[PDB]
Amino acid sequence: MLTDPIADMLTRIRNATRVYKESTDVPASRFKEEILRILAREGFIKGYERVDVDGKPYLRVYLKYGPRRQGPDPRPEQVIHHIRRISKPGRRVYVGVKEIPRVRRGLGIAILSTSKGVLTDREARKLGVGGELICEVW
Amino acid sequence: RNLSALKRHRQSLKRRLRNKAKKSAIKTLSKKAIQLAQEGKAEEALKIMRKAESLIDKAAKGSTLHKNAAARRKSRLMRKVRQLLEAAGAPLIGGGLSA
Amino acid sequence: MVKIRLARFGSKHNPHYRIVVTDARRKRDGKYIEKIGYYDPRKTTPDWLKVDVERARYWLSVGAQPTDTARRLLRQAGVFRQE
Amino acid sequence: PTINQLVRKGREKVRKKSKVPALKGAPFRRGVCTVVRTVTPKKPNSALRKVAKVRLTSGYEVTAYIPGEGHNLQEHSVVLIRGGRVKDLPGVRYHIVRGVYDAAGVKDRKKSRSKYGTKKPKEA
Amino acid sequence: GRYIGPVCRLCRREGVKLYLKGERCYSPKCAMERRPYPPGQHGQKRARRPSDYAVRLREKQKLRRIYGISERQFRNLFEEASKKKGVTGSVFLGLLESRLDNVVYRLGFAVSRRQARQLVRHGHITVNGRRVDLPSYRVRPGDEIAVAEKSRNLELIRQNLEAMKGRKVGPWLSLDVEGMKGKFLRLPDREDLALPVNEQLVIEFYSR
Amino acid sequence: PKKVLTGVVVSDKMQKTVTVLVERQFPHPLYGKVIKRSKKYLAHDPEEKYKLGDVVEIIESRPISKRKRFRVLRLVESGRMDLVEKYLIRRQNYQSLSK
RNA sequence: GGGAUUGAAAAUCCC
RNA sequence: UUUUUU
RNA sequence: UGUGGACCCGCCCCUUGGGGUGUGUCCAAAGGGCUUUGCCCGCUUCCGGAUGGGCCCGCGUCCCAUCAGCUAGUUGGUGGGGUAAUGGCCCACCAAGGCGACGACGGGUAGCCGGUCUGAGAGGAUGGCCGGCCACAGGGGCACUGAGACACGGGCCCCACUCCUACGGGAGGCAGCAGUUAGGAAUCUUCCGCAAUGGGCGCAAGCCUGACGGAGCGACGCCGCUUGGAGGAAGAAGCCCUUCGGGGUGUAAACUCCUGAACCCGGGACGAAACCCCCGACGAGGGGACUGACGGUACCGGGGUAAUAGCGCCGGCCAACUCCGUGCCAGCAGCCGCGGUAAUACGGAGGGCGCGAGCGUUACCCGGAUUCACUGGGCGUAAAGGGCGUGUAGGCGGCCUGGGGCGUCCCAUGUGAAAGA
Ligand SMILES: [Mg+2]
Ligand SMILES: [Mg+2]
Ligand SMILES: [Mg+2]
Ligand SMILES: [Mg+2]
Ligand SMILES: [Mg+2]
Ligand SMILES: [Mg+2]
Ligand SMILES: [Mg+2]
Ligand SMILES: [Mg+2]
Ligand SMILES: [Mg+2]
Ligand SMILES: [Mg+2]
Ligand SMILES: [Mg+2]
Ligand SMILES: [Mg+2]
Ligand SMILES: [Mg+2]
Ligand SMILES: [Mg+2]
Ligand SMILES: [Mg+2]
Ligand SMILES: [Mg+2]
Ligand SMILES: [Mg+2]
Ligand SMILES: [Mg+2]
Ligand SMILES: [Mg+2]
Ligand SMILES: [Mg+2]
Ligand SMILES: [Mg+2]
Ligand SMILES: [Mg+2]
Ligand SMILES: [Mg+2]
Ligand SMILES: [Mg+2]
Ligand SMILES: [Mg+2]
Ligand SMILES: [Mg+2]
Ligand SMILES: [Mg+2]
Ligand SMILES: [Mg+2]
Ligand SMILES: [Mg+2]
Ligand SMILES: [Mg+2]
Ligand SMILES: [Mg+2]
Ligand SMILES: [Mg+2]
Ligand SMILES: [Mg+2]
Ligand SMILES: [Mg+2]
Ligand SMILES: [Mg+2]
Ligand SMILES: [Mg+2]
Ligand SMILES: [Mg+2]
Ligand SMILES: [Mg+2]
Ligand SMILES: [Mg+2]
Ligand SMILES: [Mg+2]
Ligand SMILES: [Mg+2]
Ligand SMILES: [Mg+2]
Ligand SMILES: [Mg+2]
Ligand SMILES: [Mg+2]
Ligand SMILES: [Mg+2]
Ligand SMILES: [Mg+2]
Ligand SMILES: [Mg+2]
Ligand SMILES: [Mg+2]
Ligand SMILES: [Mg+2]
Ligand SMILES: [Mg+2]
Ligand SMILES: [Mg+2]
Ligand SMILES: [Mg+2]
Ligand SMILES: [Mg+2]
Ligand SMILES: [Mg+2]
Ligand SMILES: [Mg+2]
Ligand SMILES: [Mg+2]
Ligand SMILES: [Mg+2]
Ligand SMILES: [Mg+2]
Ligand SMILES: [Mg+2]
Ligand SMILES: [Mg+2]
Ligand SMILES: [Mg+2]
Ligand SMILES: [Mg+2]
Ligand SMILES: [Mg+2]
Ligand SMILES: [Mg+2]
Ligand SMILES: [Mg+2]
Ligand SMILES: [Mg+2]
Ligand SMILES: [Mg+2]
Ligand SMILES: [Mg+2]
Ligand SMILES: [Mg+2]
Ligand SMILES: [Mg+2]
Ligand SMILES: [Mg+2]
Ligand SMILES: [Mg+2]
Ligand SMILES: [Mg+2]
Ligand SMILES: [Mg+2]
Ligand SMILES: [Mg+2]
Ligand SMILES: [Mg+2]
Ligand SMILES: [Mg+2]
Ligand SMILES: [Mg+2]
Ligand SMILES: [Mg+2]
Ligand SMILES: [Mg+2]
Ligand SMILES: [Mg+2]
Ligand SMILES: [Mg+2]
Ligand SMILES: [Mg+2]
Ligand SMILES: [Mg+2]
Ligand SMILES: [Mg+2]
Ligand SMILES: [Zn+2]
Repeated sequence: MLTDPIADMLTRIRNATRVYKESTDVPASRFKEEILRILAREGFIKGYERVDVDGKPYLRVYLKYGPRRQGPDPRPEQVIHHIRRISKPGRRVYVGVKEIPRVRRGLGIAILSTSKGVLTDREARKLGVGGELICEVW
Repeated sequence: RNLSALKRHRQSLKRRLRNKAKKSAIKTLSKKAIQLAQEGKAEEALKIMRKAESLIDKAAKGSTLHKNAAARRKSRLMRKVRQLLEAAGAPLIGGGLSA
Repeated sequence: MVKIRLARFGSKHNPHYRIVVTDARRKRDGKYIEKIGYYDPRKTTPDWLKVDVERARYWLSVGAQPTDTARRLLRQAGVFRQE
Repeated sequence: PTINQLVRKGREKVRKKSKVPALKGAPFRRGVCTVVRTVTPKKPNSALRKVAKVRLTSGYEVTAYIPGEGHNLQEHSVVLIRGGRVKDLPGVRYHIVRGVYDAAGVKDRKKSRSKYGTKKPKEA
Repeated sequence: GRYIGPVCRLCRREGVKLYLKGERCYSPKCAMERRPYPPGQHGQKRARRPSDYAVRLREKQKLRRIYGISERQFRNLFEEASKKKGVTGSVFLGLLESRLDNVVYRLGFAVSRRQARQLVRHGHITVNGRRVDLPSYRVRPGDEIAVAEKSRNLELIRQNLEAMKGRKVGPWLSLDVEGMKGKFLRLPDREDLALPVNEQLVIEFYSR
Repeated sequence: PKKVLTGVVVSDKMQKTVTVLVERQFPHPLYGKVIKRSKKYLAHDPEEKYKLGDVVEIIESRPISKRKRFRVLRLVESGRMDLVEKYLIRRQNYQSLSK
């Protein structure tokens, strides 16, 4: 069985971008969907859309990358330089609203899951709530 | 040497004999009362019970039983003589107890 | 018996007292019920005595007993003035 | 180790062993001498190093090093132990305080006088 | 007891003129004139490229010796600046500048730091009407630093103030020259100090 | 507030008394995962009402005996013996791991 | 305890 | 055979 | 005598033994003083308050698993004893229970905390002084008196020790303040005082208080402060080096002028205002009087002398270099290493660096150490994958929906003593 679907999705994306794949499919789950909504909304991916692979529902994540570069290693700079699962099973991480970090001195995001929905660290701070620290993206 | 706080000890042994005496009466009367409650004499048992009670509260007056200890002994005594009087009841005097 | 007295909080040769409600049986610099004032005897500052009268009057309605000096300083701050 | 593992077992603090059983963990310890010897050093060097077997107030008989150019330390003389190993002599884990009870300071010692326990002289 | 001994030797060991001697650090006798190399037998030898530690050491000494202070008060003042709100670098300088002896020197009452220290020590200095004999007394802004009228008739004070006529004073200071008054208007800024010292190097000497 | 816990009765074999097993969830103070600890209380059952496998509330109470400071508030869930089976099995493993 | 010997020392040889 | 590769 | 309270029983309301009520029974006390017809200090019963406390519970609280099984009042019950009070706290009888790998039982170690130290923090270390709690009073047991003790300067008994002893028998108990001795690397005065604050008794006057306030000793810590400031030679003597030209110590000394630590003289405290007296009613309020250890000390004013410097270091880490002596010697040494004829490492000197009434050393704690890795490590060859499986406990858990709201998150609130920060 898949042990942690979210780490699996984070990683599907990580690997996918490391070889500069146009898209990548991840098994559909509402919570995953709500994550991809934050990635999209924050400009980390081009977007996502629901799809059916051999009858089973998935999410096509369309990733984005920077400009093709100069002399050797023309490979573009990454948009998602770093994706890390934080609160995994068997070691859970919940933060109060004053425990919510500042990711990359501002330039990254910390996806929280709050009782008021899946927020970024900014969204969840200005909403005045904390919750489970899902992952760093930056 | 020779603190006259020793006076205190001299008084201790005085009060020890006061306390010790009244208690000994209490017990010796209490048993007496119960002995007649078990033996079905109602009037005598109640007559003695009233003297027990009086001696109890009188010992509460001073430093022997001062607290609800006296009330403890009263409670247990009245319960025991009523219940022991339940064998062929006939509460003749009916003084100490309530209707 | 609960008492109103002073507790010395200055340093050597520099006393500062804390008018204080405590059980008579505790140490003088020990744990008290309530701090209800301070006393500076060398009068080093403009305000060297503060009381909060209406609290002292509480502790007197329930029978705290002030020291002769505590009562001196309380009276001075007008705890007993009834006009 | 998994989090479950660290929960179940947990880390193990590294107990540090003393390098000097001058007992009571004391800063110094007085003892009487047993012998006053001269030992040959480890491989890279060679000399005659004056050491001493000491019976200690802690209940220990240990070797101590006698610093300085020359000493008066004798068989029965009492001395204070400082601690600190002599590298190039195995077994010697403690030094000897010069300028203590029966151990004279170094005569004519003009440079490092705190160590070696010698007074301050006069200049005419 | 502060450093007491030959001073124009530290002028040399730092490599910069140290005006602790007061006058004669101006007349071409300072020994920084025609002797800029450090003291000792090996002074005229070619010096080796100093270690990174050596640099921050000589900078801290260069400042310390300038104000004429023990290491103890020096470091306690520094840690005070490290705790206080604001730039540690300039806060420290404002604090050293706030020493009563340093103010006295700075007000032109004394030829030198050391002389200012003795003048304070002997109670010749007034602060807001009161005698103060501590060279370490922290001057606050708005404090009037005067000369005790007892000593106003002394020839050393009239001697120095005589040369202070028309001499200009630091933008955070002001003085009346006849009545021998003076006032600490505000704390000096970095730009208010010409100190040939890099503060960052000193801060970086205490990170270790 | 009198403390009140909810647990599962794992012992019937006393008179007027039942053993209640109360789990408890809390994050580890250093390693932070949620750990599950559990404690057994001897709860007072005056009517011999509650049976094995019952899930009962238990209330801080005036001491009944040594080791009895709680009384059985009420019944939450009747007779789920799977809990009792986990406790019994765990007890049973201890017969190994000795010699 | 000195010479030969070795950068020196051991070993070896000489009074 | 022992130290010192200079 | 019965305001009232206590006990049995009944009824009501509450809900664990909380409040009311009825009948019955039981229970109170002390006087003293004067300005002696009225008032002050007391006394009795009851309710309430305030303060101090008992007992109970949840949670947290070091190491060893080379300690794995423990338990006979042991676990529960009924009744009883006891206590202020629940309770195997004890007792009788009944049931056969209770605890343990979530570490029972045993062993080692140890007062706990507020805090303190360190650290970027997380953490580690620690609990001296000060504050709070506990425990103990030569070792062990015990009760008495009392609101309160199972009582440091109270009692009884057993044990060990010191002293008296008419040999029959007695007296003791500084872990109270000083002081002695022992041990130890090491820890103070057989000091002043009731003036302050605080406590006990007293209507008060007042008495006691080694609590306390002060002094004494010890650089043990912290902090402030002095051993001079300004002028003074392209540069004395001595010392050191040298290419023998000179270089250094160095404006440093001399010497010129200025100030004036010590010390002398005089003045000289705050801490002290109540208790008390008088007016007013012994109230509010007003008024008035006595009251010092520190101490003639602090402080002020006058006069006034140039007037202790030390210790470590100079091979790298690490800031500071040359000469001579010594030749695997004498010795240095935190680690790496120096010395076997030119040693910046040994020893001295000149010089220099670092601190400065201190400076070094040893011990111990944290740091660097991401070197027990929660933050924040690893296991092919460096230390580390169990020889393999099956599987118990435990850990962990795919997609949708709904209830709950245990974890999780938010708001309010009580708490988080004072000190410290
Ligand atoms: Mg008496
Ligand atoms: Mg009899
Ligand atoms: Mg009693
Ligand atoms: Mg108390
Ligand atoms: Mg008023
Ligand atoms: Mg182990
Ligand atoms: Mg001798
Ligand atoms: Mg700062
Ligand atoms: Mg300004
Ligand atoms: Mg730092
Ligand atoms: Mg049952
Ligand atoms: Mg029971
Ligand atoms: Mg078993
Ligand atoms: Mg040859
Ligand atoms: Mg060799
Ligand atoms: Mg009545
Ligand atoms: Mg009645
Ligand atoms: Mg009567
Ligand atoms: Mg009478
Ligand atoms: Mg209470
Ligand atoms: Mg019972
Ligand atoms: Mg009692
Ligand atoms: Mg029994
Ligand atoms: Mg458990
Ligand atoms: Mg112990
Ligand atoms: Mg800190
Ligand atoms: Mg760290
Ligand atoms: Mg501890
Ligand atoms: Mg601890
Ligand atoms: Mg102590
Ligand atoms: Mg004992
Ligand atoms: Mg005892
Ligand atoms: Mg009493
Ligand atoms: Mg006793
Ligand atoms: Mg006791
Ligand atoms: Mg005693
Ligand atoms: Mg005899
Ligand atoms: Mg001794
Ligand atoms: Mg003392
Ligand atoms: Mg005297
Ligand atoms: Mg007194
Ligand atoms: Mg008094
Ligand atoms: Mg009285
Ligand atoms: Mg007396
Ligand atoms: Mg004292
Ligand atoms: Mg000394
Ligand atoms: Mg001079
Ligand atoms: Mg003169
Ligand atoms: Mg006074
Ligand atoms: Mg006065
Ligand atoms: Mg009158
Ligand atoms: Mg008055
Ligand atoms: Mg008086
Ligand atoms: Mg006097
Ligand atoms: Mg004077
Ligand atoms: Mg003069
Ligand atoms: Mg001189
Ligand atoms: Mg250093
Ligand atoms: Mg160097
Ligand atoms: Mg040396
Ligand atoms: Mg030679
Ligand atoms: Mg040579
Ligand atoms: Mg050589
Ligand atoms: Mg040398
Ligand atoms: Mg060296
Ligand atoms: Mg040397
Ligand atoms: Mg020298
Ligand atoms: Mg100092
Ligand atoms: Mg020291
Ligand atoms: Mg270490
Ligand atoms: Mg660490
Ligand atoms: Mg290691
Ligand atoms: Mg290690
Ligand atoms: Mg890890
Ligand atoms: Mg590693
Ligand atoms: Mg190998
Ligand atoms: Mg290997
Ligand atoms: Mg294998
Ligand atoms: Mg293997
Ligand atoms: Mg799930
Ligand atoms: Mg589950
Ligand atoms: Mg739901
Ligand atoms: Mg909830
Ligand atoms: Mg709160
Ligand atoms: Mg606080
Ligand atoms: Zn100069």
